[PDB]
Amino acid sequence: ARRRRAEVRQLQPDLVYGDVLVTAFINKIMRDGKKNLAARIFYDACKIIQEKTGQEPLKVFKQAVENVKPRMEVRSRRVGGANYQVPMEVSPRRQQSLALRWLVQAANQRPERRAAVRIAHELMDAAEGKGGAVKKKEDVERMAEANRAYAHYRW
Amino acid sequence: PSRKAKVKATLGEFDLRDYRNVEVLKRFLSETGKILPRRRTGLSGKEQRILAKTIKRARILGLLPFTEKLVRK
Amino acid sequence: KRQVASGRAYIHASYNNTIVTITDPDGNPITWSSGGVIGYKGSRKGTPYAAQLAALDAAKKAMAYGMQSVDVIVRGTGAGREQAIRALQASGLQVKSIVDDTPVPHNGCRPKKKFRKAS
RNA sequence: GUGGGAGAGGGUGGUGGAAUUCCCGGAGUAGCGGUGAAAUGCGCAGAUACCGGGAGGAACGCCGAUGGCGAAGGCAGCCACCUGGUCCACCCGUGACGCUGAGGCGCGAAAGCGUGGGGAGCAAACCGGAUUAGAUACCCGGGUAGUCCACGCCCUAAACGAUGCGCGCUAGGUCUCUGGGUCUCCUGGGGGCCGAAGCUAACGCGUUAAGCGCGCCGCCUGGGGAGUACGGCCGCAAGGC
Ligand SMILES: [Mg+2]
Ligand SMILES: [Mg+2]
Ligand SMILES: [Mg+2]
Ligand SMILES: [Mg+2]
Ligand SMILES: [Mg+2]
Ligand SMILES: [Mg+2]
Ligand SMILES: [Mg+2]
Ligand SMILES: [Mg+2]
Ligand SMILES: [Mg+2]
Ligand SMILES: [Mg+2]
Ligand SMILES: [Mg+2]
Ligand SMILES: [Mg+2]
Ligand SMILES: [Mg+2]
Ligand SMILES: [Mg+2]
Ligand SMILES: [Mg+2]
Ligand SMILES: [Mg+2]
Ligand SMILES: [Mg+2]
Ligand SMILES: [Mg+2]
Ligand SMILES: [Mg+2]
Ligand SMILES: [Mg+2]
Ligand SMILES: [Mg+2]
Ligand SMILES: [Mg+2]
Ligand SMILES: [Mg+2]
Ligand SMILES: [Mg+2]
Repeated sequence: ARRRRAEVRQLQPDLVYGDVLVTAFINKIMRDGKKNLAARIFYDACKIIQEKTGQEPLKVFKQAVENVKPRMEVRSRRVGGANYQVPMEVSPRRQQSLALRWLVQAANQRPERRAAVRIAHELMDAAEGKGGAVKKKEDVERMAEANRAYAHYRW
Repeated sequence: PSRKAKVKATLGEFDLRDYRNVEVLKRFLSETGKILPRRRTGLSGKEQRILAKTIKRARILGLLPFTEKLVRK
Repeated sequence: KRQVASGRAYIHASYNNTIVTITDPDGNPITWSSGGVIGYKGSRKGTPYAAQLAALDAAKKAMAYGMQSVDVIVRGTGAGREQAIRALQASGLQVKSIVDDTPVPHNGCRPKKKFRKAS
């Protein structure tokens, strides 16, 4: 993107919830372009956050993402052969991208054999405030801070 | 920029050679005891050149400072 | 231990580290701090953060002696120096005033090669 | 000659404040310093940072310039004395007394040399730390000669405007320093830039000529060997011509 600032490709709302965030999350799950099995997995996951939670899945989902979002991250920047870990703010766009990506990531590291379980349980522990996804989020924010010293390389 | 005013126009006539006239003299130093440049003293090559020796005289006599502390920052 | 209330905060900025020295009303040091005093060991004592941490360490340590306001006196030109100032401003201690007093010769000793070639 | 003028022009004595270092006192504590990172190093025998006093050497911030002075080298904190050059006005005095200048004599930055003194900071050599393939370097910590004064010597240089000195002649514009005048400008001396004619291989130069001319000196004659060898003169030497 050297010419002009790329377009935030607009996504179509969720058929079942009418949400664009859900689709996004669905897309991160999808692999080899199998949106069906992708969409499926997600929904079964919502149904599981039911048989186990008296709260609406979408409620869970939303809150899960909100917790896995990093507000500070490290980005490299050379300055004399040695490139320092410069801590800077994370834009909402990436803040969201990173969260969803991390959710599906952590979720798939889980032991439960079934896909939707792994995703529901991750979404669940997500809103809870625990789980591998939220972990990465925290290890990251720890990286910043641990580098406040170099904060003066804002840009 | 020096859009302020000229130390010369900001007062009347005076004996530039008078090294004891602390009043008018101190009027030619900066916040710091430094000798103001012509862009600001509004003097002339020749005039400004005498101010120089006058101020320096008063300084040794202990009437004008060689330096001041920058208040603020 | 000897409650001094008001005093002097000296910031000694530089390209290699910052160091603040709180003193009583007439130059005598109550407490001091620096980029080294804190955790930073080398290249970052100069860092502006280090300046902040140090200035704040000076604050606390100085506040214990029951101090609550000082005049700041900055010396030197260095990375993180205004941060020390901002620090002390937020340190709790009331920053009564600020004054740069960095020394400059009227041309005395031949500078080291590192600082020569000037005009 | 008379009357005026500007100047870091030179010599001698004195003197001021800023900073560094060291020492003394106070207060204070764990590092400071240094770097791309670091380390050598310094610090609990108390450093760094901070306040007070003292000692000493060297340099002279702002003013400061496009500035000024000098034949060049070069010259700026302030005061005094001693001394050089120079510009303008008046048109007063002498009456071609002029120009140039082989050799001569004098001056001549830095480094270097001799005797004595001085020595704060800086720093060839050197002692170390780091970098690197190595690092007899560049960076970092130290450090002697020296850098400072006196007296004597050396005489070199990109000692440059890479442009010898003097005189007369050939559009102007604009900025500037210093003087005189009838002073929104005229006239004189100096510093810059642009540009008439003209010059130039070109770049450029152009009333501060590299233009147009006269006078005198110096110097060049393809590159390397070579600023060497030899000889001579000079120097304590290094070396110089
Ligand atoms: Mg792109
Ligand atoms: Mg006559
Ligand atoms: Mg006659
Ligand atoms: Mg002659
Ligand atoms: Mg000589
Ligand atoms: Mg010498
Ligand atoms: Mg000698
Ligand atoms: Mg000697
Ligand atoms: Mg040294
Ligand atoms: Mg070495
Ligand atoms: Mg060295
Ligand atoms: Mg000649
Ligand atoms: Mg002109
Ligand atoms: Mg006039
Ligand atoms: Mg002229
Ligand atoms: Mg003129
Ligand atoms: Mg022509
Ligand atoms: Mg010709
Ligand atoms: Mg051509
Ligand atoms: Mg021209
Ligand atoms: Mg030949
Ligand atoms: Mg031949
Ligand atoms: Mg030779
Ligand atoms: Mg001989």
